[PDB]
Amino acid sequence: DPDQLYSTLKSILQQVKSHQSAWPFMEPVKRTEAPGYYEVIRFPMDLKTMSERLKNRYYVSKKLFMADLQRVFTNCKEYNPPESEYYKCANILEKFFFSKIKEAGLID
Ligand SMILES: CC(=O)NCCCC[C@H](N)C(=O)O
Repeated sequence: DPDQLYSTLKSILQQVKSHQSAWPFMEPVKRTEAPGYYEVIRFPMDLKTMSERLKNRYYVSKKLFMADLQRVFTNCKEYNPPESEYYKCANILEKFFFSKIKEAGLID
């Protein structure tokens, strides 16, 4: 059961990371790219951090994994204009994400 979740989550995270719209979210947002970001966004999240958390056995439920990935998207949509490339990527990758969640049969 626990390594069952672990495997599923690792597979899903890896596919999200490989996706072509994942590039904005691969590492923590850099100050040099976004100077006042950490002044606007209280709970930053990215896919590198999510990989470490996964390896650190933090994702003991569906809901913890979903909340971190959802945070990636909602940060991006709070910070960035609606027609920005960053916003478009967020919605594209979110659709991909949900398709892989259904495909896995992942429930709480
Ligand atoms: C994933 C994410 O939201 N990245 C931030 C992109 C920053 C865009 C631009 N340079 C800015 O400072 O608003």
